[PDB]
Amino acid sequence: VEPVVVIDGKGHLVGRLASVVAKQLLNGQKIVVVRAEELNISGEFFRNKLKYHDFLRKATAFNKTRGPFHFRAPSRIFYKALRGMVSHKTARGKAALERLKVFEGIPPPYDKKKRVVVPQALRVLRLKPGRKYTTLGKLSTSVGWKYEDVVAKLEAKRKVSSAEYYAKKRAFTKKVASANATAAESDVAKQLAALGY
Amino acid sequence: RSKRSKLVTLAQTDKKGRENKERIFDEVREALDTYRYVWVLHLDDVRTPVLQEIRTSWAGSKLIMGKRKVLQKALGEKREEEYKENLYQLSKLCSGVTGLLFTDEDVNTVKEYFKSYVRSDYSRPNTKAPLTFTIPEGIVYSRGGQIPAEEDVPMIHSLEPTMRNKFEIPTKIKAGKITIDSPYLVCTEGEKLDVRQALILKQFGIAASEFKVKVSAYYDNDSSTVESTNIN
Amino acid sequence: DSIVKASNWRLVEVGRVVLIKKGQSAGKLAAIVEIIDQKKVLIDGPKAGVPRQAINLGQVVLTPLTFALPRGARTATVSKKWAAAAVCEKWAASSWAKKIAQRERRAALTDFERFQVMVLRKQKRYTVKKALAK
Amino acid sequence: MKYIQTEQQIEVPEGVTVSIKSRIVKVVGPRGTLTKNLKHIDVTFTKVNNQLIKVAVHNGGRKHVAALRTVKSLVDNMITGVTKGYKYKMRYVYAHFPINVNIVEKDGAKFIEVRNFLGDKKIRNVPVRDGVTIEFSTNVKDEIVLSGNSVEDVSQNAADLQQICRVRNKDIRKFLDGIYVSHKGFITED
Amino acid sequence: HFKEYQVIGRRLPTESVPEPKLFRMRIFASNEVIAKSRYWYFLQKLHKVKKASGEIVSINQINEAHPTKVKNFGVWVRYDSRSGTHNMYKEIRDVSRVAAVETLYQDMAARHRARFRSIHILKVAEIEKTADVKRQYVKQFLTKDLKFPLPHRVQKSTKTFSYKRPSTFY
RNA sequence: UUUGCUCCACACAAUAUAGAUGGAUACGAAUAAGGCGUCCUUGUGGCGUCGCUGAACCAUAGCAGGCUAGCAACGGUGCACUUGGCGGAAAGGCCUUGGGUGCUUGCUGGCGAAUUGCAAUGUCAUUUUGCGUGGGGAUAAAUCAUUUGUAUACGACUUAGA
RNA sequence: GCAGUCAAGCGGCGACAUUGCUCAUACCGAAGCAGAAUUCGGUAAGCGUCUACUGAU
RNA sequence: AGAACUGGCGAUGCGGGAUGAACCGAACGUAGAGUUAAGGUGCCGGAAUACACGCUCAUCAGACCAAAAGGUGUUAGUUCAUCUAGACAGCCGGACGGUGGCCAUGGAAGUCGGAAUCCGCUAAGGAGUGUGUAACAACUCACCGGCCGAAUGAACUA
RNA sequence: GGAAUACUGCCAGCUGGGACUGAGGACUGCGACGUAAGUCAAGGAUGCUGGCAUAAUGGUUAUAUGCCGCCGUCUUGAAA
Repeated sequence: VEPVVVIDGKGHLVGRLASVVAKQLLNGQKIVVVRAEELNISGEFFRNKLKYHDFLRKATAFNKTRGPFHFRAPSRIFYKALRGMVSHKTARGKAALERLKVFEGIPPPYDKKKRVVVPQALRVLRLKPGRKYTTLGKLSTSVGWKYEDVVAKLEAKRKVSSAEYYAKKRAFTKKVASANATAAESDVAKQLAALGY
Repeated sequence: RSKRSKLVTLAQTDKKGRENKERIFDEVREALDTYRYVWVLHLDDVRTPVLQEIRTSWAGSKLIMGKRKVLQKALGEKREEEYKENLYQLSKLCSGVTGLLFTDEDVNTVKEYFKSYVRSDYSRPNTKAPLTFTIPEGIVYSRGGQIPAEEDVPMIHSLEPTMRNKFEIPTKIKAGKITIDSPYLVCTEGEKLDVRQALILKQFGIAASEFKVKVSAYYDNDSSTVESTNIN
Repeated sequence: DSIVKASNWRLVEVGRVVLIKKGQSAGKLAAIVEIIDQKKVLIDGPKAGVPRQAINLGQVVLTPLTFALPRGARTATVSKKWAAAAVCEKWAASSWAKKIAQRERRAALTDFERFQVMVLRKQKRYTVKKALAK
Repeated sequence: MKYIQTEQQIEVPEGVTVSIKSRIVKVVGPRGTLTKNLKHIDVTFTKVNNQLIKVAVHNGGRKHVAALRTVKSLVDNMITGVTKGYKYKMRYVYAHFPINVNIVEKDGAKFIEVRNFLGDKKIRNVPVRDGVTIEFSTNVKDEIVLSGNSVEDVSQNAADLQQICRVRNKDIRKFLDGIYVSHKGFITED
Repeated sequence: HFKEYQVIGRRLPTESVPEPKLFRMRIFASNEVIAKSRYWYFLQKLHKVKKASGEIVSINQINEAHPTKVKNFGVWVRYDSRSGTHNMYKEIRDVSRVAAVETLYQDMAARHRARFRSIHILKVAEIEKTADVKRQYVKQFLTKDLKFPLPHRVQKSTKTFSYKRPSTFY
């Protein structure tokens, strides 16, 4: 329905978000993920942090370079989870992965475009109340990520100047509502209500 | 699980249970038909050796064996439960310690004994000390200097933590003797004794308080009067 | 002086009026007669025509309206109280109930009726936009 | 049994006022103000008659119910602190080496300095948390008094003072130098 | 959805012993065929008569008289497990006996891993008077003006995407 | 260097489309709480009201969207000029003063549709390149060679010159 | 190992109790650890008596 | 291990078992249409991020016999004790006479030690359960009582 | 006191939408409708049409896409 879907990873589960996005990728739908650094994983910090180290151990017994290497960026962590859910090493899998983009925060021009969320992957709607959860930001920093401060610092600048845009939009909508409200009850407006509009 | 682990130290004694109350319950009813006069006592505070002296001061007079709320049921809290006429009104006039006297002695004997009787006692909580005392501003002794300090014995080191912590006074140990830097005023007249204040006097053994059993109501098995020659 | 926010949570209680989400009675109102347990409640909708039965709260959504009703009220009593409270009249006079009618109305619009909406909407747009910019 | 609803009551003396929203709790009274965050405990507040505040949990389990009572204790502590205030007394006794306790204002932090502890050359600095105020006891031998509104700040500062004066691998019985909390009374006791 | 059946067997008659005791019991089953099998199984555990010599005299469904009144049900259940059968008693608040007994099987399977074959329902009786209920979790629902919310409600989304960032409020 | 190179307008061709066939429509934060309007007591304040999905909002009529006459507004909008501002995370885009020129289905009229014969996606966009014109701009370096050592197993690499 | 009493319990069997012979380093907690030195327990397991690789295009 | 009996393979493709002798169903000409066996329905992977009831925080959980017992982990029950004569817990009071019971002996006054562990009144109190002194003293429980206000405590089963 | 409603089972009841098959090749027979003549859904598809007259769908093959997957003999219980 949307040529390019932008998904906000904040408050989502990596496994649920990755699985949902993975199927869409195989279906030809292009998807972009933003604010990956704010993505969350179930369980308290120790379990998530401990499991990441265990995976790092089995990289390669003899030579890490002649094998896999560990990406510290939160986006790569999500990409690794999504990569395992796609038939990599194949033309269909490789082509599907090319339709996916992941960035920390909301780099432009996506900042000026609407972003959606997946209702069936939100932590609020999936995790039991009162249970502990882990955030990729702390996990990524604990494993050597050196850009958490930069992302947080410039993300506030993203948060700023957006409320101003909404503030102008909110005032503009107020004028539209007043213009629409006064125009209501007219002959055309009254007839429209009959047809449900 | 995750519950308080009950603790108990093995001892010869054991709980009495409800069966003890049943004997208590019947004891009061039996006394109403055996003795002539019935009295209720309000000795909110007691001393066992003193109670034995009062109990042993006579043979005919008997202090009823029972529990306050059990006494009410045994005496009867309603006209339909009283063991004798007009007894239900008398029962609801007493509360607290299980004070109650059954005897055949004349009413004049009862009032004369209690009115003249009086004994010393420790300054119990909720009371006001009739005197004031200040601990010496140096090393303290067992009696706190109320008796000559030369004759008094220095306080034992083992009790220092109680004074420092339980009594909150700024005591400290100096060569095995407790010392304070100022003449701490333990209590004074007009103050209501808190548990800490009473304990300090109790530890020093200052029995600066009088004790006597107060009695309010009088009853008889045939006159059934509810007269109350209360004495305080 | 002390202030505590509303915390205006909808509560399941005797006399509560609810809307059925799933089943043969989807879209029909009902009134909770007596709570059975944490998950299951007893409802009655005699005016709505839904027979009295027990339904899990998962298949029912609680509306913000309420009316007095005794616990365990029978069908006759529920209808009497239901009519007296005029919940149906109050229910219809709300945005939540109105939106349901609007969605249903838009579904029955014939292609000819749908075309008329475009003409009417454009005419309203001209007046609305003409009013603005002044 | 998975209690359907468990409730607790908090008595609010007329001298204090409390404002409650999303779980950031503020208490105002004669002695000042206090703030606490309870968003992680998921309790629900309700003002009854401005004198009693109800805290309730719905479908709370045993693990969740146990946390319900903590809210009352923490809120009660804040109410008492703003009304009564907490005063933690400590005494820095020593055997031979006199323990010298002073306050320095390096970078304006008003750090507490401990010197000559058991003859150690190292100078121990104890930070002072916000709200708690230090006042040396007059005419009381080697007594230091800590006062403040927040129990956590006052109590934690006292613990830090005692902990940092630990004797390094020595016979505890023979060595007595240190700082201990002599009392935990209130400021305006009655 | 089980059904309540009444099954009677009379150890097919022989000369000089007409009309035997006609043992009677009530069995809950999804269908008549299942009910008949359970009746034979229970007999062999109590009455040494076997299916070969037994007979089913009649079987009729027992529908609840008033499937509208909320009733507190006291149930005594005997169930088998790794250890010998243990006597068990439970209380369930439900509209009808058939509905109440169904929840018991779910509870037994969850909290005891027992199944239909290993569970023997002894008796189901209504608690006709209040204050006779012993279990705390049943007295819980008897309080006057019992009001409680349903916090953290979740709406099952139909589409895979949502632009509203839905709230769980109720 | 037979005017080589490149920017711009279109003239025709080709190469193909991990796949348009109305619009990726922009706050943040909480989810045991929040949005929009209003008020003064500008605060964790009072009042009104919204959610329970986008089944929404905008847009959408004219030969794949023509040729013409009026009515009422002077607004809406495509295109080229032009003032000013914002956006550096991948800004490569986002907005505003001014007038110019087309449409305006906001409203009422005058003509053409055909024979694609009962349908054939019935061809209406996207990235790259060449040959062509017409109008603009700049119009050089590396290697080999000589030589050299702060290098060098051999390669390789670092010096200097009209 | 062999032999024997007793039993929390399991349903006549039987756990443990029962009788005879046959680290040098560092950080924490306890030790009559006054000091020095030291043992014990835990933590770090630190610390000691055709192709692999590499030059080059 | 070994004597014998009955089945699968041994000559055997097919689907599932992530691959797999001997596992589950199914005994095969080439084709089109529909329903199924076992397996599954978050992606790889074709099929419901279906419904209902409960259950678990695990610092490699869970999906893969050395386990009798330990755990102030969690959830539902079984057998007993008390209960508006006041169940539990929290504070306060009483917590006694013989008696400093008899013996070793500088001393064991209940509490370093050896046999009894008797008795009167009590409201209940052990020649005393611990702390504590050189021995006293002092505090405490077990045992009752006073203020509180309903269910609580002990062992087991899953 | 009388009605339904739910569940089960029946209809040689009615009425649509979708997918594959068009096999046989002059009548012989079993049946239905009609008073009859004759007709029929009754022992297997018939009735019209639109573009291909630029004559292609299609046949072989290189590559690509989704899935599957070293030989001949001889052992033992298959693989080895």
